[PDB]
Amino acid sequence: MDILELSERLDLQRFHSHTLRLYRAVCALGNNRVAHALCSHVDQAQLLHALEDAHLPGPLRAGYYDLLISIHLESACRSRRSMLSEYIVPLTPETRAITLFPPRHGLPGVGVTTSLRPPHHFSPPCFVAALPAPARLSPAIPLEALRDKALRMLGEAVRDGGQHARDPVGGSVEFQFVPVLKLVSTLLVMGIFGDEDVKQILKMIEPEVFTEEEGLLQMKLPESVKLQMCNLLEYFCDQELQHRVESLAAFAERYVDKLQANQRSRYALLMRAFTMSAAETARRTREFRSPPQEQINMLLHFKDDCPLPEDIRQDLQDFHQDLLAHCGIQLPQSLQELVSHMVVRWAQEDYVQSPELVRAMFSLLHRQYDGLGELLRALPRAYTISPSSVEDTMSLLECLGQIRSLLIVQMGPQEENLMIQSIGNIMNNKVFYQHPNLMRALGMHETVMEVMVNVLGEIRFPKMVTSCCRFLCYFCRISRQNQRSMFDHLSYLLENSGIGLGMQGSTPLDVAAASVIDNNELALALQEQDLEKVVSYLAGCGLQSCPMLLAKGYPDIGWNPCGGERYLDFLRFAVFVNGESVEENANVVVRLLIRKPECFGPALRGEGGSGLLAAIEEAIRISEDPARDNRVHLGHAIMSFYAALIDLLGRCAPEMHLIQAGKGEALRIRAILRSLVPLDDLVGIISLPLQIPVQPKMSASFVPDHKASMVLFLDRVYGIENQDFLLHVLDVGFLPDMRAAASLDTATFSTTEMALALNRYLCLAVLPLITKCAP
Amino acid sequence: LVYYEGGAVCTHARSLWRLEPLRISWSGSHLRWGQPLRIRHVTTGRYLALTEDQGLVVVDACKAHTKATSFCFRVSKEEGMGPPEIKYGESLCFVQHVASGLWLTYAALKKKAILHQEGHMDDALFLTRCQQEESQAARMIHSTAGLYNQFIKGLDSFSGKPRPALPIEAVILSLQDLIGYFEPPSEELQHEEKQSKLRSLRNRQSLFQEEGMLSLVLNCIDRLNVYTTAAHFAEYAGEEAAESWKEIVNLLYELLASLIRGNRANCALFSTNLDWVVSKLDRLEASSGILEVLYCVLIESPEVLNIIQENHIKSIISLLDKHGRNHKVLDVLCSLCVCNGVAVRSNQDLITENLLPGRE
Amino acid sequence: MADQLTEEQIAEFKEAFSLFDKDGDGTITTKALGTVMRSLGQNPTEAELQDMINEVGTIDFPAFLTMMARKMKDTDSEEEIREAFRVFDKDGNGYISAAALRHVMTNLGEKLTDEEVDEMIREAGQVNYEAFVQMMTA
Amino acid sequence: ACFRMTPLYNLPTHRACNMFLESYKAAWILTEDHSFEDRMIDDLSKAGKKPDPLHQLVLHFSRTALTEKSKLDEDYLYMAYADIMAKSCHLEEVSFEEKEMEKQRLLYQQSRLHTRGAAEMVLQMISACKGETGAMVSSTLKLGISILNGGNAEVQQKMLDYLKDKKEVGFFQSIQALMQTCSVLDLNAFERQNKAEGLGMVNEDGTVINRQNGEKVMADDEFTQDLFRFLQLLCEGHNNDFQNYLRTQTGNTTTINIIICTVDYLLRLQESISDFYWYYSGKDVIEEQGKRNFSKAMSVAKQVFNSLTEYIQGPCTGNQQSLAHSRLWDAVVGFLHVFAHMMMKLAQDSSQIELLKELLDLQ
Amino acid sequence: GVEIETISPGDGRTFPKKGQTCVVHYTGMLQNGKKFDSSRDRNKPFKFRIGKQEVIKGFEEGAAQMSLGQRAKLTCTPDVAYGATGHPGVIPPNATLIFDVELLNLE
Repeated sequence: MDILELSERLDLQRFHSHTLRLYRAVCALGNNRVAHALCSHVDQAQLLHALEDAHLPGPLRAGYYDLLISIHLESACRSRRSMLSEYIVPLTPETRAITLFPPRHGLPGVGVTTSLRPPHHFSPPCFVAALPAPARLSPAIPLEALRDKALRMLGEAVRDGGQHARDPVGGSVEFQFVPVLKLVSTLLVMGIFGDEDVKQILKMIEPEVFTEEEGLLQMKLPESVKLQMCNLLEYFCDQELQHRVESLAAFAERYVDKLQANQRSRYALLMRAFTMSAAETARRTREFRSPPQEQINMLLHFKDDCPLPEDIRQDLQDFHQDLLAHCGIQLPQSLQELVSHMVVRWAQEDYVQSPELVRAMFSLLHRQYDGLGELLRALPRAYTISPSSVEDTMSLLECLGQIRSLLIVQMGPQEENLMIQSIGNIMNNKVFYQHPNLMRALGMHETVMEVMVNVLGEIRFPKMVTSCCRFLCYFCRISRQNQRSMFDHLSYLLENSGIGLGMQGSTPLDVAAASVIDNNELALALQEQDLEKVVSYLAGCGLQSCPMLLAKGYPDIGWNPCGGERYLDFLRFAVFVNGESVEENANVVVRLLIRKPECFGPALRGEGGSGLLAAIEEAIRISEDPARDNRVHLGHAIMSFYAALIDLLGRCAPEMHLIQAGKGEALRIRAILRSLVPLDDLVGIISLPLQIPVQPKMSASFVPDHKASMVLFLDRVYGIENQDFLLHVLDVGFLPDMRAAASLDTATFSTTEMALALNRYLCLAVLPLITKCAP
Repeated sequence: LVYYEGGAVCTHARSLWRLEPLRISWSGSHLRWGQPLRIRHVTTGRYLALTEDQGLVVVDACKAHTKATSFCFRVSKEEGMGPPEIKYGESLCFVQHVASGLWLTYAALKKKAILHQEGHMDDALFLTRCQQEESQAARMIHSTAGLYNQFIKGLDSFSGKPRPALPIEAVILSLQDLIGYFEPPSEELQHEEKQSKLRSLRNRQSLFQEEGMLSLVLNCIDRLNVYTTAAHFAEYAGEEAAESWKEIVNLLYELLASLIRGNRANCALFSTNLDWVVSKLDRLEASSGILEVLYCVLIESPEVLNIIQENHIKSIISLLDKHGRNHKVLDVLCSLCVCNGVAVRSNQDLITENLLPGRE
Repeated sequence: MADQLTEEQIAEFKEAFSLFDKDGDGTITTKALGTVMRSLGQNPTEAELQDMINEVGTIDFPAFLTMMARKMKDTDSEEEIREAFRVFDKDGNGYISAAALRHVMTNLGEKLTDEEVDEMIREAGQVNYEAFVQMMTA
Repeated sequence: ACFRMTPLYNLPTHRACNMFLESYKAAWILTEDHSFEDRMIDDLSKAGKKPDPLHQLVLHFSRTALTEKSKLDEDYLYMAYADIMAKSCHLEEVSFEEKEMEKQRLLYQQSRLHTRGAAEMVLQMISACKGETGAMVSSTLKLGISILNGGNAEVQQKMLDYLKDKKEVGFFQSIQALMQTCSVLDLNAFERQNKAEGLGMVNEDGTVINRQNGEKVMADDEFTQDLFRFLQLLCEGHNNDFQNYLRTQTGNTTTINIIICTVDYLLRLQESISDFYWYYSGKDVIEEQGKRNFSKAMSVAKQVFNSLTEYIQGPCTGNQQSLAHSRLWDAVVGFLHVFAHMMMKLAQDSSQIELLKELLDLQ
Repeated sequence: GVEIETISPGDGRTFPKKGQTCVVHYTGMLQNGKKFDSSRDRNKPFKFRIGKQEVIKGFEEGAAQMSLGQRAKLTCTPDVAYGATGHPGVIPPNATLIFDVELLNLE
């Protein structure tokens, strides 16, 4: 039966409309393979004929238009809308040709803009190709006849509405205007329409204001088409703002060229000076020794000293006046006035009861009446890139779009593999390393953490989590500003990493640890709640063993040292910075550890009273027997946990100058640390020898780094001042290791990694200590 | 057992308590100190007493002596409306058994309650009021639970025993009136009134979910849907019950659909019992109710969608193929693909690879 | 912190790695890493390279980037001493006096205090430029 | 490292443009004073029955706030429009006629909003916060203080009418929770802030934003001042109805003593300021870094004391009796002790006369 | 295999040579008689190079047996074409495909 016959047949029309809805839903939010399947089910020509049809029912026509957009334009439109907010304008020769005013406002949305946007990727549908994972592209449309055909339908609908027919296409004015305007708005967002098409669309929008029939805003409209009109005006205003930003960047390039020439001239003049004064040389030193941000701040201060000639100041004032004139400050014939009057009239004529239309209309109203505020808000996302890195920046932007496309997709094998490939690609690009400000402005960290939280919320896909954590750690290591930005979400990350995954590789707790390192400001800004959560996790770590360890066949005990080792490492990183201890965080760490005795090992508990030396001896005995304990060995786990606890206690000790000053807090903390662990335990642990090479199992062996933590404790909290004490401890623990290293220095045992580890021990844990107390 | 739990249990129906004075005439007088009154649980209907069997243990109304279940109120340790008043929220009170005289305090956050002679200084309790909706819902929970337990016991009495009387009329009336009770608000009301009604409905559904009525409804409907056809139920039960069986099952499906309409917790509860719904989907009698149940579950809880595998999708396709061209199945299929802005790739692939390729 | 390196150095590192990145996965062998280092002209010792590799086969672009930054920190510090020597006195020929300290404190860029300048001078007309620079470097 | 800072001309243009953009947006367009709220509020309220665009906007915000949700999303549009409306009525010897004319102008500019339904929207959205701080609730409090500025009478009557008609209890719970969270001067934090301030103002190879990061102690000073000003303007004008309603609400299921909670916050602030004085008891002089924090705490104490006064003002027996039976006496004794010692410590020196003036004003 | 049922005559001399580009207008048809793919609907010739594995085996083998200007009906067995797994949601498993293809040019 004819598709037009469904007008009387209500049930079949309803079923077909919901079938189109299902077709859209299955091919919604990406899934280009399903889009190809729908292209098999619905041909390119069939869709085109239905779009131009006039007798088709309203719901069927709307469903067909929505199907076409959802299977042919949806993914590219989404990517372009994502890119619409980031302004990356290279300093191309075309960029420098951008003028704020035409050589009155020009037509919005027409002209040339050099803002860097990724191109669209399309694949023609051919369904006899050999069956072959690559990210399959969305289906392909001619996209050239579509432009003129959409313009033709828009013009025909405007003419028909002017004719005031009683039989509108689709049965209502809404079904005639809303879908075609949705298609036109999406095509404008995509940017396919050229200068002539944009000019014709502007003329159709308003015939009098935008002139270089009857206007479409002038005629009466219902709310549904008003929503699409509001979207269209929003897109046009966004284009105008983008043009303003591009012109501002062009003037920025011109003015910085002038300013750097003037600064070099001033440097030459200052160097030529011989006997000016004791202050003129001071002025030159202040201007030339300050950081470049400070210098550009001093030179740009001539408002309301400033070593700048009046010519450049007058030029900047002229540009400032031009920009204020463009914003509409003036301190209908233009876009701002037209949109404002249309919004006001729309609100006055009727009491609109659709919340989305009200929200969008008032959003435009605020955007138009506050242009300077909108420009100020949009400026942080703007950036300037050199013309020589445009290809690499385009690749980076394509990768960012790809990774952003996974924000609204449930995680699976193919998606996580493609996510890992994107992470590898963004690693291999050099722009990510050259410009950290650009990397933060695009804000890949936010969406990467969003994906990490989405997958985390047993955690599946562990490799992608590990690569995500590695990317976050490297982004922290890139720059200090990025370190601050990541630390701003430290509590969020710790909440995500409340329970250690235990998988090999990086963990979100490692991301947190790398987020605050080698920076005194972040450590001083470390709030109480994060440390309290960490110590609470450590305390809960002492009550039960690791479920993974139990499921791995390991003997069951009352706690899991492996789980707490990561928390001890994070605390150690958060206490000790730049070869120094921060008093404020050390105080908190000591008090929070001492409030809950369960944080310490069961041996150090007051009830059991096993003792640290006895605990380590029992650990060595357990490691001796394989039955009692890659595959993590329980003896090494307990040994490493106790070593990490000792290291945290030592690195948390007060600084020597604080002790010499006699401040009460430092003395009290040193006393409580001395009371916690006796010196006899330290000397006994140092007394314990280590197997030397037939090399022992390195993972299960007595690592010298345990003694490194022990000697760090000995050097920091107690110290060596008595001749008898130094001689005794030295004889008991220190000489045999040096003799063993000297014996192992032979070529046959020189290459052994046990010798290398013990060498790193001697030279970086004990030898400086012996050097310090040499006298 | 009687606990002193705090948190989400405060808003649930189990926290509600009723105070019934011993005297019947003028029982609505203000609560004066030392007045002999009883305390009963509004939902279970049991009566709290200090029985010698387990100390503080709540007991059924069949055995609750006055000397064993009476209670008194004292400010300190030491007809008509009558005495003025004791304040709500600002006046403290100490619970005390009338005969034993032992103070009420925590024995030991599921801390048990025992009547130790020493008690505690912080054992005082201050009273707060509950609105009409909570009390009405709790008493309805009590009545419906009793009636439904009697009905399910009668059902289990003759299980697998081909041949009292099941209260079919009372059960059917209860289902109809509960359907009327859980009716969604109409869209014609203004935003304020509609939002207030929706919030009240959500609170009522949460109270029913916490009270455990949903599990009992599942048990009843599972027991009733074991049988296949009305003649089969006629064989086991009789003609009179067989006549009403269709109405009972239809109303039970309707109530199950209504109890999980819009609330995320109720539909997320079905994250493990989805296979039951999918298996019982294919039944001929009472199909619209189970279809509506599945649609509500799929649209309300995003976490439910990840559980579905290929067999459930194939069963839905079978329903579409065997029950004509109805748009409700197709709406269910559409809701399967997308949930609140996130797309499930696996189920989309299964849908596009099961129904579409066949072209039939 | 990778911000120490200049864009020219990072471009040179990218080109050097791409010279041996024909695979495209980014993995570079330890011998390949040594060859890349030799191409960079560093010619590091085998023991030092092995220790650096073991500290952090599986060498990728970010790892070699961090290693090169750690290596070039030493060159930056080597130039820092000459920069400090030439900045303590512009002429650098016996021009050490309290006037230089006052000029430095007035326009240090970090807004130093007079008492702080006096303390720095005490750390150590007549003055020693090299000793003052060493005291400033602590 | 400051000596080895590279000059501007050696840097490439692609980054010099970046810092030029940063300096321009920081120093030139941000300081441009654009007064356009009045024009917007005049255009939207002209009405050219069908409500005017301003009434529709207020209704849309009320609808958004009334929607049930776990927490209201930070709506950029609502916060922006709320400021536009708020600054509009804030502002556009002196003789009696001029002062009366200015007051009448202020009442007209407030009537441009409170007859559209601004008070109901403000109460709805402050009640829907469920007791959580933020920038949006701060903007709501800004709008509230702007509407209630000058002790307007009809606005308070409309607020009372709506609050009694709705009989909602979450509004006072939200106020109680918000006041509970308000911070008080903390010695430990100040210590961290001043230790951080001792670091260099220039980081290695880049500027340091530690000064621009803001103080960590008394961060919510503006929020606390605005909340207490809103409360005192709510009870401004000797409105006995609110003076009896705030202490105890008869209609609502649960009564929350806002006045007692305010006294508790005042006591917490007293304890904090006494600890802060004890920290500066030994020192001969007062540093400016601590002086600024002391002045901020002094202003907060002044605001809360003015709020308490405005509660007390008028022959309200219930509030007076409730405050006589609270812990305000111990707080007042602690204030008297710390104030006396502070006056003597400041009088010992002569370079901190402004802090003494603030001390005397709060006294 | 494939059975070339000559629908229309074509120039006999011209035949496909390995390494040459072939432009075709195929109108795919499922075994049951339903239509799934049509190049003429897209209005774009399906350019493909003969001798490679870009195109399915049956269509390539038939194109080897085609001639310029000739029309034919090439039924393809399931083993030859998309055997036992089909393009998702396009071709059902173990179903034959029928193609209506005529050549435009060989260059």
